[PDB]
Amino acid sequence: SHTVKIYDTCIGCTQCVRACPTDVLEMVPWDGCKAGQIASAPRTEDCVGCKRCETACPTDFLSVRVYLGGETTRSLGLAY
Amino acid sequence: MSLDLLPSFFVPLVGLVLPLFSIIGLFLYIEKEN
Amino acid sequence: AQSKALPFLKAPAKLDGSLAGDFGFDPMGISDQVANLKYVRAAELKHCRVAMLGFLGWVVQQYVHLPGEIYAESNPLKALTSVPLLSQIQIFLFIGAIELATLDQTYTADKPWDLGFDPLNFSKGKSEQQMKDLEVKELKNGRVAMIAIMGLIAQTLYTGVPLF
Amino acid sequence: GTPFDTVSKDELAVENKAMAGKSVFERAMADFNGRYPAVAALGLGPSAKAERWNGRHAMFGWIVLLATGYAQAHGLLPEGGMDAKEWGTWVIVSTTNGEQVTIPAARAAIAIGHLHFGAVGVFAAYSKNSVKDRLLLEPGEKDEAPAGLFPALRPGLTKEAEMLNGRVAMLGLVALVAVSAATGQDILSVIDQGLGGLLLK
Amino acid sequence: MIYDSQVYIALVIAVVASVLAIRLGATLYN
Amino acid sequence: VYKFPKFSKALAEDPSTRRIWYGIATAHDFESHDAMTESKLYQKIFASHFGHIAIIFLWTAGNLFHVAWQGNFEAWILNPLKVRPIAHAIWDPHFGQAAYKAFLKTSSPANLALSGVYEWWYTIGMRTNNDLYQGSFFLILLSSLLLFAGWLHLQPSFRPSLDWFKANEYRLNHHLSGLFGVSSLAWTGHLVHVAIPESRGIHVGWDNFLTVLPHPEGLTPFFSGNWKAYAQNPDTASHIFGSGEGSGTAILTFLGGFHPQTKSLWLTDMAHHHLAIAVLFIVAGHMYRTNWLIGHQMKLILEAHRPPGGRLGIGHIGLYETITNSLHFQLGLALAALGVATSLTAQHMYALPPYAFLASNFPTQAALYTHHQYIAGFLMVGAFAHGAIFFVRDYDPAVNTRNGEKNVLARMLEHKEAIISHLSWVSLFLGFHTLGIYVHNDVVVAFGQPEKQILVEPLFAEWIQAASGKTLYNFDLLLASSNSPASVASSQLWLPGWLSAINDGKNSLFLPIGPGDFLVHHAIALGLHTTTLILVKGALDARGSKLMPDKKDFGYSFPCDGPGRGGTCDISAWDAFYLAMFWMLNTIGWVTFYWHWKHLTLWQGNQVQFNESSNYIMGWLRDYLWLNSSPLINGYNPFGMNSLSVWAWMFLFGHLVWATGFMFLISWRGYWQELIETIVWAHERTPLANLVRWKDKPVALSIVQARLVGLAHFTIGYVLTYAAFVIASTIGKLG
Amino acid sequence: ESTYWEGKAPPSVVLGPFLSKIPSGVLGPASLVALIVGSYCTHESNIFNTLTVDTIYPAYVLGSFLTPISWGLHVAAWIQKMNKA
Ligand code: CLA
Ligand code: CLA
Ligand code: CLA
Ligand code: CLA
Ligand code: CLA
Ligand SMILES: CC(/C=C/C=C(C)/C=C/[C@@]12O[C@]1(C)C[C@@H](O)CC2(C)C)=C\C=C\C=C(C)\C=C\C=C(C)\C=C\[C@@]12O[C@]1(C)C[C@@H](O)CC2(C)C
Ligand SMILES: CC(/C=C/C=C(C)/C=C/[C@@]12O[C@]1(C)C[C@@H](O)CC2(C)C)=C\C=C\C=C(C)\C=C\C=C(C)\C=C\[C@@]12O[C@]1(C)C[C@@H](O)CC2(C)C
Ligand SMILES: CC(/C=C/C=C(C)/C=C/[C@@]12O[C@]1(C)C[C@@H](O)CC2(C)C)=C\C=C\C=C(C)\C=C\C=C(C)\C=C\[C@@]12O[C@]1(C)C[C@@H](O)CC2(C)C
Ligand SMILES: CC1=C(/C=C/C(C)=C/C=C/C(C)=C/C=C/C=C(C)/C=C/C=C(C)/C=C/C2=C(C)CCCC2(C)C)C(C)(C)CCC1
Ligand code: SF4
Repeated sequence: SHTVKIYDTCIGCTQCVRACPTDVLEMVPWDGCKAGQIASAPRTEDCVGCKRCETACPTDFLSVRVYLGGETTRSLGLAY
Repeated sequence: MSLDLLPSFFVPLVGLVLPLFSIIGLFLYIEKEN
Repeated sequence: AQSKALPFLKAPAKLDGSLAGDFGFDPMGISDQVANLKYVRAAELKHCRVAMLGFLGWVVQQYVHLPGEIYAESNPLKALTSVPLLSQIQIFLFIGAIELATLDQTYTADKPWDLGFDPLNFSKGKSEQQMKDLEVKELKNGRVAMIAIMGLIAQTLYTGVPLF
Repeated sequence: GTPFDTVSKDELAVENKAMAGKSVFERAMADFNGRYPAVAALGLGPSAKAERWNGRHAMFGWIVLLATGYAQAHGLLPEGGMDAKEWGTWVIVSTTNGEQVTIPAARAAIAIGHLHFGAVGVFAAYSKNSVKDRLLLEPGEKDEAPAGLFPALRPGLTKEAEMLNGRVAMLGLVALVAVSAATGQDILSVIDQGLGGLLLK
Repeated sequence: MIYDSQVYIALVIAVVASVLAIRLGATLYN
Repeated sequence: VYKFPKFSKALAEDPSTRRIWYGIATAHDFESHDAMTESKLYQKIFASHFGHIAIIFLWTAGNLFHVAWQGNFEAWILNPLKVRPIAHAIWDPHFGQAAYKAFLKTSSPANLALSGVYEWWYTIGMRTNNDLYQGSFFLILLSSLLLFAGWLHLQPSFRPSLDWFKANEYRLNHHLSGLFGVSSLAWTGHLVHVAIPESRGIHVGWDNFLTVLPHPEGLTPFFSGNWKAYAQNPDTASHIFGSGEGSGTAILTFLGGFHPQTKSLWLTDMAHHHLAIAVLFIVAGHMYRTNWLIGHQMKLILEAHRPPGGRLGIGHIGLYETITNSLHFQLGLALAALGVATSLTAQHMYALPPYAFLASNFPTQAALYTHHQYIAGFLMVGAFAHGAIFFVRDYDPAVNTRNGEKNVLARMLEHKEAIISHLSWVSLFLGFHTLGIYVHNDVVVAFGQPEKQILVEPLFAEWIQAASGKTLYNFDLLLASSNSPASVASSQLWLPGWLSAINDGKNSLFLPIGPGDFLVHHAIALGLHTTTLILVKGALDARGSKLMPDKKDFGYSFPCDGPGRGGTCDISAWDAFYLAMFWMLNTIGWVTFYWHWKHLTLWQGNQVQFNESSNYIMGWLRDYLWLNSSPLINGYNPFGMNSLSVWAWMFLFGHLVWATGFMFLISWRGYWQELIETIVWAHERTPLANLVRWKDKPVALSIVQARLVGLAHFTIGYVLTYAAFVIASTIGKLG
Repeated sequence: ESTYWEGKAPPSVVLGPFLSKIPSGVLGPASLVALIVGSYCTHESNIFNTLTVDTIYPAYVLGSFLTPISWGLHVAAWIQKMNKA
């Protein structure tokens, strides 16, 4: 399964979570930004690696980073 | 058996039999489990 | 200082005490690279035994020959080519048969030179000091033979006189 | 060289006390089985199954060599060479000066007979569930126990009798090849000499 | 022209070099 | 599906066919294997080196055996200029009678030998098919030795440690002195003892070598210091090679130039060369410090080399630990040196042929030059790729930095933009203007007015030729003058031989050059600069850029970084190697095209055809490719076939593999995954085939794998088609 | 140790424990003498008299080797002079 990391440059704009096609990211409470929220990656087993999450990231060099790793039938997007 | 019969003895042997046994072994090995 | 053979040098670290025949003779420090002295002692003893047998065969072939004609060559180096390849390949196969089991044995054992060869039981009942003395005798004689067999080969290749 | 160790102390050989005693045959078998599993488990290599099968084949082949000598002596074994126009250029052996020396027809016929026997063997190999004695060892099956230096003296149609005769036939083939190579005559010539003359007569 | 003995023993020596190759191959592990 | 990539558990858990593909392509990347240490890495590399040397020796032994068994070496000895060497016999069941007849040579169909091994072995003193058999036997014995050593050094008590592997001074002392100097000394011994008398008709074999004196005086002059005695009475100008007629007694001489009969370097010249090289390398092998308190510690040498004014930063202080701890830095250095060395071999073995009767073997000359130049390009690209790998995975900025200031290597990443920008400027400059002049010549000649061509005389290169003694350009410079100090100095040592060879129209020594040579050399410079630009850009930008400032965290080879932020195709350092392989192939193609056309015109005699038509592109296309491709394509026609039929088949095969590479390069993934899904559905939903199901899920090749496969097809097709063309064209044009 | 340097001249340890103890007043004149001798030997073996097989003269050859050496001797002389030696 791929690896997804969140960095404290998160501004809690939720654009990553609402762009994930496989429900990998979610918004959790935080105290490091104005919005009081930070993205989390608790379901990386469903991560497919499409990187839509970081295409919607407005922070300078990203706050969500997807590191491709071992492959799985879920991560390979295999309907068969 | 003359020396000129060695090509006809070896070329089929190598170029057909060795592929067959090598394919058998490689397929068996790469299709193994744990 | 600690070398008996070269009373002025200090021997290397691995040359001490046990492994009879240890006279501190390793000026080049070859023992510093080998992990232990087991394999090098096995090789030295194999060379010693082969050289003893070679010197004995050299002299005997100089004086005594088998009844057949193919063994009538007096020069050992000329007999190396005069003797039929069948005899030499049989000798080589016998040596290789002895050598493969000992090949498994040598690289792992604590005493690779101890092949268990004692048909006459010359070591049964001997004390530790007597056994060490026998080992020293064997090593001495083997080193002298090695020097001697190399000298015989050189003098036969350089003058054609196989002896004296 | 001197300021370091060429071989680390953690990588040192340990004497295998598990092979104490264990005459060279047992030691060699154990070393082969431990070093090469999945081919030892199949019965291949220095194994009693392989020895039995090779002994059977050696006896049958002593019979085949006698038959071949008889056929050569008695005017059988067709004459000439194969037809290159009929069987392609793969049967051509050499072209000395404008003539094509082909594979002898006798060699082709003997190869066809050996193909018959080898095909029978291949069928028996891929017929494991219907043959009395299989070629390879089943997973779980254990190799029959080595017979030793001298197998038991049990006359008749016994495992020991077949074992002894197979060993004898294989040794005879080894001796025949050694005599032919050392002296320089044909294999059938050596068999003829070793039968007095009653084969190629 | 080389003889049958010359080619035969070269083939036999080549076999020995083959057994040494698989021993190195198997020692470099599966 | 749980035990093929034993070295990688991540791959072994892949349920798709990608596991098998990646298992092959990651087998030799030992540093990335599971449960990996440095000691195991060096030990495995050591054993692999032993196996590799064994493979090389077995290959040489096979060549020797097949020349001895199925060749015509003995017949070629008696008539080297008319008898064509035979590589090995052919037994192919698919042959028709016509193919058998056409390939028939003496007793069996056989392949002509284009490796030049006949001339090489003849020069070093081989005259019998039993001498070759002895060499094959000895080489198989050496291969057995190396295999045994490789097995032995994986045993527990014989596995070397990291300190032994990283002992730089010991390895350098031994490599230099022992390997180079002592191997040169032994080669001089063989050259003299065997080769020198064998060229003079005296047989020196493994029987009469302890009793046949290489020199009549016999080691007396060497110890006495009268070393001139070994140079007295050299081979005359009427010496027949391999025979005692007109021979001499000297063993070490300066003669220069070529043998008047074989048109190759004097054997006594090469023996003296190897003796001098042996002495020099044995001397140079005592430089570095070992257990006897004298020598050099290269760490101190590197650290002490900082310019005092300060322009290289802190110097080379951190380079010792950088190189020692990285196997990719050393591999890149070795590959670059080997590439330069084999380029040197290619450039010198045609200008200065070292083997008897090799100058008149035109197909083997072309094959050797092309082979060595292609190997050179491969080695250079590999050196740069491993430099990039070192940057990605072995480079440590902390080691190469002392108190903020950066060492000589770390400073290469500071002006990396300057380096890349200037490489780009040079590449654009050369490309723009070389193409401009070529197209100007194309248009001007096409319009029927060739006098308006822009033809620049290569005066700088012709100046060098005159400096070495060529009196063809009327420069009267250094050796073209008999009064210059350069000429008076060697007027008694090697000028008469050298001048007689350089000033000869039948040699390839310093071929006469014109405007076509100028333009093609500028094309070669453009190719070199562009390949260097791609490789250097990939190496320096390997650790990151503006588009990917964390590229080092993704490794040397990864597909991309995604679809956003613009795009991100071919952004990895591996992709820079992949792109530079095309430019290396193009540059080597230009070099080999130039060499082959120049030598085809020289051998055929119509050197005016090259000098006139080489200045414009259509000249190349019409007079090299279209003209010399006629014999090759008519290797088989609807009327018959020739022994060149195999070369035409290889020509078409290379074209096919090239275009399959085009498949794998133009069409990317994603288009092949959906098609594979359709095929999977078809197999799953069809009777009589549902009984058979795959164990690994069939998936499309990965992006990096697809790039590799397309590059492999491109390169294999390129090499095969050009080898077929050059060989068949030379054979069919020059008889 | 610590052959690394950043001042005006390197420490005398870079000359080895044989040249580190030579006074600069010895190395300097020795370097000049070696350079002159090597240049003369080179100009006597060649240039002034053309080389020949019969005329090699190990003195001129060995001599000529003092020219490359001279370079090192005067470099060491400067290093010693700047290090108050
Ligand atoms: C080194 C490689 C190699 C070798 C030696 C051969 C050899 C051969 N090929 Mg072949 N081939 C190869 C690679 C090779 N191929 C590859 C890679 C391809 C794909 C590009 C092809 C594609 C190809 C085609 C398309 C055809 C051949 C054919 C042939 C046969 C030549 C025609 C002839 O006169 O025989 C005549 C053949 C016979 C009289 C009978 C031969 C039948 C087999 C080969 C005999 C094997 C005996 C075997 C030991 C039996 C085992 C026991 C069994 C009874 C249980 C010959 C056996 C032709 C052929 O014969 O087709 C069968 C043919 O049509 N080949
Ligand atoms: C690497 C060297 C090399 C190469 C490329 C070849 C190539 C060839 N040999 Mg050959 N050969 C070699 C060495 C080599 N030989 C040596 C050293 C010997 C002496 C034993 C022979 C003896 C020999 C004979 C007797 C015959 C050939 C034949 C042939 C041709 C058909 C292939 C064949 O039947 O092989 C058979 C080869 C052998 C039985 C000998 C083994 C070859 C070497 C020792 C193994 C090299 C392995 C290599 C390094 C890597 C292996 C990769 C592997 C793991 C996949 C082919 C041109 C045949 C021929 O001429 O047909 C026209 C033929 O009849 N060879
Ligand atoms: C005298 C002792 C000696 C000798 C002969 C060797 C020899 C060798 N060692 Mg070695 N080694 C030694 C001592 C020695 N070593 C010591 C003491 C150590 C420990 C410090 C090592 C540690 C060591 C390692 C760790 C490895 C080796 C390896 C090798 C092999 C290199 C591969 C090869 O075949 O190259 C053959 C090369 C030649 C015959 C010569 C090449 C000729 C060049 C290319 C031409 C250059 C000419 C010119 C300069 C070109 C430029 C033109 C000019 C104008 C600039 C080679 C057999 C490697 C190997 O393969 O292991 C099996 C390896 O991995 N050695
Ligand atoms: C002695 C030289 C040498 C050595 C020791 C290495 C060693 C290494 N290289 Mg390297 N390399 C070299 C030369 C060398 N290379 C050269 C010359 C180039 C330029 C072409 C490269 C380019 C290169 C790249 C781009 C990469 C490496 C990598 C690696 C590492 C892993 C290798 C691997 O996985 O193999 C895998 C082996 C294969 C995939 C087999 C490929 C076989 C090719 C396709 C040829 C086979 C086709 C054949 C010709 C068939 C003929 C067709 C017929 C019809 C005629 C390893 C440390 C990789 C790495 O990760 O390094 C850390 C990596 O990414 N190297
Ligand atoms: C010469 C180069 C070349 C070749 C051979 C092909 C071949 C093919 N392309 Mg194409 N393609 C090419 C260049 C080429 N392409 C380029 C440059 C592009 C870039 C735009 C594409 C883009 C492209 C797309 C987008 C598609 C194809 C498709 C296809 C396939 C059509 C089905 C077919 O005929 O399969 C049969 C195979 C052949 C005709 C190839 C030769 C096979 C020989 C003649 C017969 C078998 C030989 C035998 C098995 C050999 C065995 C021996 C061996 C093991 C040693 C076929 C594999 C389509 C596809 O997926 O297939 C439906 C498809 O959708 N291609
Ligand atoms: C053979 C030998 C010893 C052999 C002993 C054997 C086999 C013992 C075997 C056993 O004990 C075991 C192992 C185990 C027991 O349970 C069983 C037996 C079987 C009992 C020693 C030779 C030892 C041989 C020696 C020391 C030889 C020295 C030779 C010299 C000095 C020669 C010099 C010259 O040859 C030159 C150099 C040049 C010539 O021209 C001039 C001269 C002078 C002739
Ligand atoms: C001699 C022999 C093996 C000898 C092995 C020895 C000494 C091993 C010694 C070691 O193990 C020890 C002791 C200890 C180990 O640590 C070390 C070593 C040294 C390794 C095998 C012969 C083996 C001989 C064999 C297997 C013969 C097989 C013959 C067959 C199958 C018959 C075939 C035919 O019938 C056909 C097929 C058709 C007919 O036309 C033709 C014919 C030929 C008649
Ligand atoms: C067993 C054998 C053949 C057995 C054949 C059988 C079973 C055939 C069975 C059949 O069903 C078939 C298959 C097919 C049916 O249609 C026919 C029958 C008949 C029904 C041959 C052995 C053949 C055995 C031979 C040839 C042995 C040769 C031995 C030699 C030379 C020994 C030499 C030495 O003994 C000395 C001299 C001195 C010692 O110190 C050293 C050595 C070397 C050991
Ligand atoms: C990336 C990288 C890398 C790589 C690199 C490379 C690959 C490089 C290349 C390089 C090269 C490839 C170089 C070349 C060089 C050359 C030279 C430098 C030459 C010189 C020459 C000379 C100097 C000569 C002279 C002369 C003349 C001219 C005349 C005659 C005589 C004389 C000799 C005088 C590495 C790994 C390292 C590291 C990391 C980074
Ligand atoms: S890849 Fe990016 S987008 Fe696709 S799931 Fe994993 S996180 Fe959400």
